[PDB]
Amino acid sequence: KAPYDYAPI
Amino acid sequence: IQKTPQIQVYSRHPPENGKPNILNCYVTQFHPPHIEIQMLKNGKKIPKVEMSDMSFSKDWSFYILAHTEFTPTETDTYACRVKHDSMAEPKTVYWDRDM
Amino acid sequence: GPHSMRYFETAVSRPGLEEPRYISVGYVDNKEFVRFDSDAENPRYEPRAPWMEQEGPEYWERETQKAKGQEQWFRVSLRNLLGYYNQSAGGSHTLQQMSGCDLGSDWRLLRGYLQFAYEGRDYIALNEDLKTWTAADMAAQITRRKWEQSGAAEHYKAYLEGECVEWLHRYLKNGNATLLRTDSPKAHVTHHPRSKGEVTLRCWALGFYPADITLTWQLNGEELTQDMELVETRPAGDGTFQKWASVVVPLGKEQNYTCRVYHEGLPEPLTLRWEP
Repeated sequence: KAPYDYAPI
Repeated sequence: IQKTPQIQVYSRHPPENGKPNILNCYVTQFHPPHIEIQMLKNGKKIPKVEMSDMSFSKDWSFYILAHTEFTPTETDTYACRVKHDSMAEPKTVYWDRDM
Repeated sequence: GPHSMRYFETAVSRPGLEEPRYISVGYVDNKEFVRFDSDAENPRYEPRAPWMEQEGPEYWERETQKAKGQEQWFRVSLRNLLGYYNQSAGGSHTLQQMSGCDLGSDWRLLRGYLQFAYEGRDYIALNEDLKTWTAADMAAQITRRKWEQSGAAEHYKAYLEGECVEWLHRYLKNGNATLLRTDSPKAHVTHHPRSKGEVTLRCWALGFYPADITLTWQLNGEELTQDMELVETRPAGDGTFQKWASVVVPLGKEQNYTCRVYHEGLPEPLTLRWEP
């Protein structure tokens, strides 16, 4: 499963 | 900043003159990932050259594998020519059947 | 057998290119096994090993959706990074991410990785504890705070301890024949006369997987960091690897020289010397 990111950088 | 490409040129199977084979140009340790790779027979661009896809190593540096079918002869020279921003001029490294 | 999974994501902006190109590559035990690329005519995650065509289209739709979200996340992040670094427009830029998990041979979690890099340089990374962040650069501190503030670490921590592990187990079963073993290397020594009275003994090692390997020349028992020659390990292009090590040798006085070869698929290391 690809991860999914929280807030942008 | 630009990291500058390391290059190896070599054959898949050990070479015998007249025996068909694959010739690899392994290009590594470069950044940014935009790079141009030609393979040359007797100074002339080999036309249909396989290019493995964009990939990067655990140190963030990019690496590509270029390969093509070739039949080594006694007398033909084979080379790989790499263009990348890290270097002003293209870099050519000649195939050495021994190393 | 210890195991791992990784996802290596990249987004590249180029000076006049309209939108960044996003590319994600999944690895199970270092072998590429899925891939997404926004430049493709129809952008989707495609399988990349045989054993993954075992997966029902709902899987590919979910993943492909994640990708499209990731693509947008990289877009926004790239845009902010320009600002953080006071870079103007009309340059080339790169943002990269590695994410994944390592398992012991007991199949338990060992380490989670979550790391980012900007322009090829370390930008921010989740520490081994999966709670705190490391970020060297002054510009990166902005990010460290935003993410400390917002519990980003708990989110990534959950993925790294749950989904990363659960799904890696699943993938491991589904190609339990494809990966279970490792290709041992075949070795031999070649002879190349050069200067007057001196020869090159070049110990080859071929057709091995995975790539980690060590080659050592001994003068009867004494190793040499004294001007032994090698090359970076390189792929044959058939899914196996090659390396060689060579050294300068007196012509005739050449059976005193033993190449040793160490690799994981080996029962024990190989000892070889020149056989004319």
